[PDB]
Amino acid sequence: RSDKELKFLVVDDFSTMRRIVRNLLKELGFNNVEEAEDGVDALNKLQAGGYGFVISDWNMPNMDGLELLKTIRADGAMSALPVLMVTAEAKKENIIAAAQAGASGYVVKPFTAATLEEKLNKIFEKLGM
Repeated sequence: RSDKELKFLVVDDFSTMRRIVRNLLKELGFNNVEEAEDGVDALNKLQAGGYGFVISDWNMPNMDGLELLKTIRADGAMSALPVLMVTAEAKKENIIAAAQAGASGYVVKPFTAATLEEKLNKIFEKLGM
């Protein structure tokens, strides 16, 4: 469901990929998107409050996507923030891994506005937001 006003934290290590996700969210109606690069940087940012969703890249320096997912899932107050794992390559192994660690959903790169929206809708339904 198109809530339009939800704060998204796009945690993407690659500048080009990071911009693409933001542009997509904007196009979908979600005009509240902030950006981070890696797991650590994301945690700090998310800790300030306001954010109601995390969009993280699997292949991230220092603290990767899957590790970042765990840090959110266990960080008391942050434990309820939905996670969309942006995977470089999607295979059964990492898909199951993502779900097991708290990931609300996952989107493989490159993904479009429609692909992103489909995932968003699904996440919202599960959460009952």
